[PDB]
Amino acid sequence: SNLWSTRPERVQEGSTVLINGPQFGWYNPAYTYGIGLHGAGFDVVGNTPFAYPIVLFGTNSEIAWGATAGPQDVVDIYQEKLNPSRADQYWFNNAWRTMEQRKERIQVRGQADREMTIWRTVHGPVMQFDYDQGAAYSKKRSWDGYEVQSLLAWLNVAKARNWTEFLDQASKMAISINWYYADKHGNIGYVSPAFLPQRPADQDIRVPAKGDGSMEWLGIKSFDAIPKAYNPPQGYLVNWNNKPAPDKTNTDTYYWTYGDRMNELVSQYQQKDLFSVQEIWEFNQKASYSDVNWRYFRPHLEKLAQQLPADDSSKAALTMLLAWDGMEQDQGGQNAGPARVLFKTWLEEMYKQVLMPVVPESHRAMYSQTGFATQQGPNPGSINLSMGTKVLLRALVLEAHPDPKRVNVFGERSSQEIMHTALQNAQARLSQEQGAQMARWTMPTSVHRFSDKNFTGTPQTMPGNTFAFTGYQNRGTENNRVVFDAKGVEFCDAMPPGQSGFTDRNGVRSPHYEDQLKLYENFECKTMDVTHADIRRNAQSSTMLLIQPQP
Amino acid sequence: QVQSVEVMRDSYGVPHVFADSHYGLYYGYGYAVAQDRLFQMDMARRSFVGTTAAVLGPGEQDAYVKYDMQVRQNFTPASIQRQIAALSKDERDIFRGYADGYNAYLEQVRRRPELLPKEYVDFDFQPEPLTDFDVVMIWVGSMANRFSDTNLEVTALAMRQSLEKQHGPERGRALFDELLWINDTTAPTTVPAPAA
Ligand SMILES: [Ca+2]
Repeated sequence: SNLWSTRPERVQEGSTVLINGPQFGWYNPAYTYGIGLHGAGFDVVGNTPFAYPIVLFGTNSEIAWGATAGPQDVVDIYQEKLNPSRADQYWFNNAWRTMEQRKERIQVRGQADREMTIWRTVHGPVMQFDYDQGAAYSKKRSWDGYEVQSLLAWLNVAKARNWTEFLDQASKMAISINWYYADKHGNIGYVSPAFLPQRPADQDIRVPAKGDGSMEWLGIKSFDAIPKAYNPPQGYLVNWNNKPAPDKTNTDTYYWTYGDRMNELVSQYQQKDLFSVQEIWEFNQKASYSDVNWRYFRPHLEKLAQQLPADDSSKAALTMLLAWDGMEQDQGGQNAGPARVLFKTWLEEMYKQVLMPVVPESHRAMYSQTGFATQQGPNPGSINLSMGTKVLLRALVLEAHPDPKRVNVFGERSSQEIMHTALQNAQARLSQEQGAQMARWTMPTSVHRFSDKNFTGTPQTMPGNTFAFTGYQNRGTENNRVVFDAKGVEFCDAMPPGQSGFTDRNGVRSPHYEDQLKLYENFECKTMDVTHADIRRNAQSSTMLLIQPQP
Repeated sequence: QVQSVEVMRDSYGVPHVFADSHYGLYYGYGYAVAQDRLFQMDMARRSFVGTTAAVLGPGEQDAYVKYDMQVRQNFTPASIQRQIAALSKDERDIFRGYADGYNAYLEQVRRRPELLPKEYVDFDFQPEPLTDFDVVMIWVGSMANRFSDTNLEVTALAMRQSLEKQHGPERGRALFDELLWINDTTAPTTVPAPAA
């Protein structure tokens, strides 16, 4: 999920621009629902996922807001020893404690109901049972019991008129979520609210804590621990699923390094002193195709090529690669450039003799995957960099700055010795099967897909009802842009394919079933009516409902 | 308490609701969602409450029944039940109006079979009314239950254990710190300006 918001300092047409790109994956019907709520204090316009009461991505002529994933550890797991005699009894303090139990009824179509039992300890529900090790793992959430408070607090950002009211509502949030602020005056802000637990220093954040009551939280951090970035000297704020704040740690699930995808959006601000709103809207195209990990290996591959004997060292590959930009331009199915094929296969050869022997085989696949998109499914959404690409990158830092207590993955070898071999192995791999002609080096282009089911695996529609691209673009599931000018505000989005997942029982679709798929492909925007006069004038179909809300 | 709500469609088909109360604003909102996404929302709700197997399945290989239980593990229905009830009338109306509005159009398709989405016939089941509990469940199920419940602690520990039996316990944790690091390199990029 990528958001980048700028202020009038940096934009030629003096306007607070706020472009957000939520990444949930692409599905049919639309993952998002666009609506305008006017009345009872509410005056909002925009779109929200799962047609929530809350409008996640919208503007109100007073504040434009957005959201990306929350990168903070609010969920700790505790391991507890189970009594070999009574497996339904754990140990908290200072003796055996009986586990709580709630039983659940699951209706099945065509078959009889199946009954399950859910275990829960002082910390929370038991997620995994290991009988032979005599340990059960329970899940503790920091936001448990504050779910509906988080809904309303998120929902009431619609009422917010300024920056100081925004934190007054952000403070009530218990879940980890990145919030972004923009208003009409030229002010931009960023909040990452969460109920952060004060945890003991004995706790290793990667692994579960001890459930014998020895390792327990000390409470909840004060609101000053929450990352807050309001009005920066740079004149812009940009997030692409990275660290929340310099003085922050890595979540048990989220690990970052200096190789980060947000550099593909930040770098463009350093390109020119002042850009127009069209140019900032055009920052996305240069990010949708650009390879994420190419920026960092280029100097290593270049340094080799120049220091190499041009006599005969297979430099023919290195001279066709360095000119290549991260872009993934294709041709009616097949890629135009050999470079991305060779960069893919080179990375895999870097895994083959780097993170192969050191990493255990069980999760070996977690570290030795390449990451980027192929025509064959499936595609998650955000390319990013795999754990193996990241470990390889910070090991280069470790070689450059040796730490005697710390162990290196290269070991007995230089970084270039392995790279040289991997390049020749990649060349030998492409030469073995592939036509074996650098002038014909091609891999099939990534294809963008719309799943006929949600992320859980549960179908949203009849099996087969899907959409395809040419065409893959690494962007948001939806793209919204908010511009503020002395004149007023302008909401600019284009959630594909449409806002109507209705298919008339005969077979015909609603006119707005895919009236937003051709413009998403072309990075075009659809204007959402914001000021009443526009809603009054531009509405085609109006239906009135009469009701009385009584107990 | 008696009022009127008007749902307006723009050139692209998005609703604009006009009402004087909390109930009406979400009655019209919930109403329009039933028109555009009746089957998606039904299947969204069933996915986050854990009633997928009730209409389809099980399988192929008991996958539906395996998730319905699995989702029941990740939410305590009693906790959310008392949470919703404690809300004030005005705050309670957002979820009630939404559920009542969604059902308003949903009882038109029960009367007019011509408005039934093709998906229900092909899957051979009936549309079910929505509750305020189901509305909340759709959020905490795909809001803080997908992007905030994410945890890789157990599998991270299982990594140390496998390494500690082939390299541990002296050099088993040293390689573990390189694969998974508590704190990032300080070189990485942050959206909030780091003293710069
Ligand atoms: Ca944790």
